[PDB]
Amino acid sequence: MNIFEMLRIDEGLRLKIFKDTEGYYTIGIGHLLTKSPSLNAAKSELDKAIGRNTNGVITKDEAEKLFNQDVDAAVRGILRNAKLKPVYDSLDAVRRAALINMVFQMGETGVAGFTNSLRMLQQKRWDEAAVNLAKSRWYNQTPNRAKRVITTFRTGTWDAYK
Repeated sequence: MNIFEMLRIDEGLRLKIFKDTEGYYTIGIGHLLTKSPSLNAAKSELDKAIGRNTNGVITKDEAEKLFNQDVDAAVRGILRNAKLKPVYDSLDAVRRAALINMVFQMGETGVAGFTNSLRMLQQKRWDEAAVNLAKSRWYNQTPNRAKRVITTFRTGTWDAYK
């Protein structure tokens, strides 16, 4: 198991524009296009992202390309954030992936806001961090995915993804 396989499990793959769990236009492996209600706006973002006139449909190879960029962007976001980087540096590789997963889903600024959870992770109080993380809109709106990510922080294993 690795962060790419983990996020493939959590995000799935669809090659046509659809709406994500929040109602936002999305494509590929959880690539958010826009928060705009306008499908036309979403299609324009897609065309810009891919570099061709797509009319809402991409190939698997194109999906995987956006995905590579998005995972890269999540790590880059963590390493450039003064709140996330110390926590990331303090973690083992498995828990690092859990943090990348959260940032992929909610963005750098969102995760950076989890001030008390981040401190517990930094302190390596895994059960306590896990309890704190579940007290969130994140957990309530996507509880099965949040449970997998939280279990990964709690245990430092891939048990929730096997």
